[PDB]
Amino acid sequence: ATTLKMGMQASVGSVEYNSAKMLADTLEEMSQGEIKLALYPSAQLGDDRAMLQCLTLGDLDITYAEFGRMGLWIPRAEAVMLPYVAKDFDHLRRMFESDFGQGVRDEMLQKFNWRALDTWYNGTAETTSNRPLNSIEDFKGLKLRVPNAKQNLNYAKLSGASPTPMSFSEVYCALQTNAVDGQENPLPTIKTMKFYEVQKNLAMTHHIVNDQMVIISESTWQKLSDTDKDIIQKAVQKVGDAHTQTVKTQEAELVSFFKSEGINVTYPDLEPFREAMQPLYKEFDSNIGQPIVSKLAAM
Repeated sequence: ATTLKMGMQASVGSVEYNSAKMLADTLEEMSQGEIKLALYPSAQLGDDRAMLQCLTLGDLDITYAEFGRMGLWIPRAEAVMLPYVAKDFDHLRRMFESDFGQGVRDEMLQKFNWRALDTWYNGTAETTSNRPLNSIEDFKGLKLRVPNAKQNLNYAKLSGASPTPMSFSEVYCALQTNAVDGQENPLPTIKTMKFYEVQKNLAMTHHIVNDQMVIISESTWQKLSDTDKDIIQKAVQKVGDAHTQTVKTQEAELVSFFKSEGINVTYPDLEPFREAMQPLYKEFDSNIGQPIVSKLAAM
């Protein structure tokens, strides 16, 4: 038999974990038990940077990474996680599949032994607050908690809010006492962190569209037979379709859940937000020296 090892930061019960278990079941079935998958959840083998390194060394076979997460290693890949560049997951897939994406993936493979097999939708970030955000104009004066992450601050700063750095474990409290007026994160995190208990409004700002790439060790890849390569590729794409639909379904259920909790859900016009990001887009392209963001946004 062939037993592959898959590591992930996501804990048990998450969509990312449930899809990996589905992947495990699909590989076993399609190969009649010749290919097995062992799962190491909850970052038990280290964080994403550590697990990606083990793939480079061939000590771990598969892990998750966001397309934009490649920016730590390949600066231009950060373009895809700049706020408002990707309108939705389909748009993000075109970026992944484009010549730009193909260029990024070739570099991932050549330098780091990372073979990106697929991209799976993993949610879109939204904005909660203690007062309704009906338009961009309402961000003025908003004490907005963002993580210590470049692109989240830029969303906050260029939106007209007042970015208010703060460690993630303190946020529930800061929201309760209005020390901070709001925060931004994907819908599953808002539920998991119980942020809906201390925020009366949710704005569907759709400011960051997330994915998860499924990455295989090239050392592992090159030892597999041609047929086993085909089984893995087809299993990953099949599970990916299911994962994307699950996340989409879960997103609709979560807004309905929060609304059923009394949350006021707003849908501000997003074009003024996209326009407001052009300073960031121009700085990124000027600093990097190529018109990447403009091409991606129209792709």
